[PDB]
Amino acid sequence: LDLKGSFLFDFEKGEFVKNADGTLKKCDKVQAYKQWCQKAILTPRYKKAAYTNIYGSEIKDLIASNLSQSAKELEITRLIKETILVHPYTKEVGEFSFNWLENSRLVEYEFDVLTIDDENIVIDG
Amino acid sequence: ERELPIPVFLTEDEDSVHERMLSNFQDVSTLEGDFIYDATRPTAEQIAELKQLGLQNNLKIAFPQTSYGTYLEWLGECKGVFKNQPTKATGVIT
Amino acid sequence: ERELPIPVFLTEDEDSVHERMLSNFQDVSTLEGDFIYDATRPTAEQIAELKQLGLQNNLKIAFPQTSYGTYLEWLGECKGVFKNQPTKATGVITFTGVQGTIITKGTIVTTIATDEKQSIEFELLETKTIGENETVDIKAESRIVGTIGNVSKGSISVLLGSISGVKSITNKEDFRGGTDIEDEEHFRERVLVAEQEDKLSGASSDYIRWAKEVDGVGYAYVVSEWAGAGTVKVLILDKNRKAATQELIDKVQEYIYPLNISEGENRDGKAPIGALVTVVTPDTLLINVKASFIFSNGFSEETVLNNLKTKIDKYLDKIDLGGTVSYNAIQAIVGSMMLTDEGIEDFSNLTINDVKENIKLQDQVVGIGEIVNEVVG
Amino acid sequence: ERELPIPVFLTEDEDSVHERMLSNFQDVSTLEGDFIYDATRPTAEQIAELKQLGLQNNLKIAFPQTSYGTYLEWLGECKGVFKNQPTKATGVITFTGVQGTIITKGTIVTTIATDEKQSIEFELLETKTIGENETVDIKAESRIVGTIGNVSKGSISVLLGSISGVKSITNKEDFRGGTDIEDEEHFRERVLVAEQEDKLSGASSDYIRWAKEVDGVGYAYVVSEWAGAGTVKVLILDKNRKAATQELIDKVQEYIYPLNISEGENRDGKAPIGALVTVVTPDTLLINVKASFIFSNGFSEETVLNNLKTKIDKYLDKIDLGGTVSYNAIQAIVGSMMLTDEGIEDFSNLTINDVKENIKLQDQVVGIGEIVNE
Amino acid sequence: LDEDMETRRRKVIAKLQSKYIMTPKRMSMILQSYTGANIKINENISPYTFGVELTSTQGFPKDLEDLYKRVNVIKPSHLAVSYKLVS
Repeated sequence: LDLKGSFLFDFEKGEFVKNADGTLKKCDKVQAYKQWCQKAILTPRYKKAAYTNIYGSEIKDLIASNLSQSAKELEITRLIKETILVHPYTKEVGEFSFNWLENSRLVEYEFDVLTIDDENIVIDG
Repeated sequence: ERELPIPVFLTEDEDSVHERMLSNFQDVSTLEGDFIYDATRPTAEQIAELKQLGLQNNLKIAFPQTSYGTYLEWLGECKGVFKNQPTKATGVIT
Repeated sequence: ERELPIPVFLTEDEDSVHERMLSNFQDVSTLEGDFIYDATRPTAEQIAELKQLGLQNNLKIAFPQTSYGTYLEWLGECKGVFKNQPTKATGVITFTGVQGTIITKGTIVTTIATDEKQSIEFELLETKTIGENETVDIKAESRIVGTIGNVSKGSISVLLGSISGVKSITNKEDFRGGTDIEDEEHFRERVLVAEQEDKLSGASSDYIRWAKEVDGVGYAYVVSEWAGAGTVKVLILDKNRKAATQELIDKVQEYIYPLNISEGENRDGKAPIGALVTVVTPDTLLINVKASFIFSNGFSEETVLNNLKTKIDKYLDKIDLGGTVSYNAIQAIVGSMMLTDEGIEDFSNLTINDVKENIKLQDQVVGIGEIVNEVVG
Repeated sequence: ERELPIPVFLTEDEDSVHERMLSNFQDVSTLEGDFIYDATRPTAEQIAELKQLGLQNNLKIAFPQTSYGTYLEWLGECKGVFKNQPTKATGVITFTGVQGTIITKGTIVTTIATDEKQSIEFELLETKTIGENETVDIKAESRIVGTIGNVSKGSISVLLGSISGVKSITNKEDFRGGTDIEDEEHFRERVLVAEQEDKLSGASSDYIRWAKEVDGVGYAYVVSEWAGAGTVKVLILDKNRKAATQELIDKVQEYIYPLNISEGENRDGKAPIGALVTVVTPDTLLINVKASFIFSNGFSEETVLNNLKTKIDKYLDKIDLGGTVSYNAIQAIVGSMMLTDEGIEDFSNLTINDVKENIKLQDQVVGIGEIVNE
Repeated sequence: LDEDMETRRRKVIAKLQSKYIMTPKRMSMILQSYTGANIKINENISPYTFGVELTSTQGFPKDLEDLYKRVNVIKPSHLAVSYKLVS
């Protein structure tokens, strides 16, 4: 497998975190994967020409859709789930939740599961 | 054969391209092993390679002084020159 | 690093040990969970763990091919090779505040500790007072060895305590004194590189080999007892036959015969004890060509002469140290442009440094001088 | 080879381990056939076995004195020693056949396969056509590196594959080279020699080493500072430890410190720059031993005396230049021949230069004297 | 066995390290390792001699001849040697 690490990028500030040395702050494989996941979610699909069709999501386009609330909930689940699962490190994403806190303004949760989160059987002959 | 005296700016070194690449940065480590150095070096490699292999070779094959293939034959054609063709050997069997 | 072959005995399976242990029993049951099994199995398991871990690790640390850490260092000390040590970041910090304020040596100022990053501690190497000007600069050093530190220009901004009257502490320029512990594999390479059998006396051949080892040394020559007392001159030409630059000379000098040894130091260069060495480069003779050049219609005199200068210099590049300048061939170099009509309409009084014969170099290389049109009245 | 004197506690007996095992018990039968004895004996067996096979062998392979495999090679590497590799045998095949018949390089020609020997194959190293006399000499190698290649002459008369025109082929010469891998025994001494030898450069030992590198130099001795600072002397002897020939001195002179000079080649000798090395032959003071030797069976007295001459000759190397020749040491060499059963059963009345006294060299090298049976 | 273990260690370490160029750095540490006391090689002014200067806080015994034996054995054959001992 041998996934590799990457460099931090504070999405709050929209800038790379760099040490006092001036070198960019490296970080772990798992940290890099979490960094990647948020970026892929925020990248719309088919539009940013640098990436292929695999990368990116389509959540923004769903806003203009005329589908009902429940239909939009399933589409959110499908879109987020499809976008994340392309990464090798993903094991499973699910347990989605939704809260239409206002009449038409939504908050939703979902839980991601890594490859390392798997449970291993203990036996040998 | 004749050599085409290409201008220097059309034959920049990779490192010179890379050095000019790093000139813009001001408050980030531009040392080797850094993101800035490591990420920009392949660009300098391709830019220099395209400049040399792309433009100079493209310019070279344009002129007959530095053409080799069908491009040379086309250039020879334009001024009426045609490459001589092979022929069969011949003789007598007793 | 090299993989470690292991003896078959040291890699025995746990069950194989236990099976041999239970081989002698034939009257009493040896089922798992039986009393005989209880007595014997922990011994067999403990043997396998100790045999596979404790003994194999001991074998690994034995040789420098696979040793590490302190163990690899001592094998370096067997053949007298030491790994490099780290250093503390060193630099200067600017201080601003009340003039009456005084800043003492040993004061601690750090970087901005955060959730992401911890603060890097630095110590002042000097005691100063702000009495004259509001601004003062104090030399400082990182309290921790290694490339940790070597911070950016404005990184140092934190004082652990609080000194009265100080208005702002800011580093002015990035620190540079830091360097990390040498890599184990690099040091392991150094341990294994130092395995030369002979050719270590410091003869002319040895010195030439040592000079050639330093990069940029195209050719090297040795003079034995040029100043007596076993002194050795090392005349070097660069890769392109040219005189070695001063930096290259210092590198070759320092490589073979260091000159910056302090009181508590001794030369580590390839030069053995008592063999005095000095690195030299020959003198580049300049060939100033003089002739009454006549140029063609409307052409640039400077352009033609520069082209002739390039042509002659290319020929001069072929000459070696102590070579012979061919004046008569140089006539045709000037006359080459006449045949091709490259500017020169005619020339006369062709001389090289006001000489009309082949010049022989002696401890000298030859370079292009100044092309001078006589313009004789 | 050298043996490693392991401590006793690192080589406890199994029973001693077992006996110490049973010491703890106080109120239970510790006899054989009991649970305590029967259950504990395998533990003692493994503990002793691990102690011997594990630790001692592990410790043994660490040192070159008791290493055998890649561990020995690694140890030899650390001090610059490398095991010699095998090589192919080589030689010439005299072909025979119709002139103009073509034979290619790389063709497989073998010896005569037999019941007790397979077709020892060889590979032609040259492409050539049969010459004017219906013959051509082609060099060939052994396909298998090692002594198998070094076959005798006339053995290679077999060509593999259907090629006509060639009438016959043969190897006029027993092939040479064909080195196999260097043995452990040879490699161990080279590693041991490198480990023990200081292997400096510029010191007197290196001067002796360079002198002995020159052929014909049996023994060499070096005097530092013979004529003050910068001055070195070399004192060489022939294989018989007699006065070295002047040509040998000239050879060693040119090897280490040529008197002729050149601007490029100052001296280009093995000695450092700044040295002032002199090469001569020393004063050979013979020390002729005479004893009432009594000789054993299965040995020749003259051969035994020559062996004793070689042994004492080795002792003269141990004797320093200008050193003291010890009668007691010579007793050791003579008696050791008896303890080694090397053709001497008894000896007596030993007198070195007809005196039972230790002799002091006056800044000379002792030369090997004549051994006399009294 | 009867010799001091530290003396045996110092002899061994110096013995092993004698396998490269006799540069002033290597020669200093070899002699320093054998003696255990700090040593500075002077690179004496005389044409073909090298100076040795030793320093130890604890001092030395009255016998140090074997150090000179090794130095004679270890030095380049064409160079003389001088010594001075400091507490």
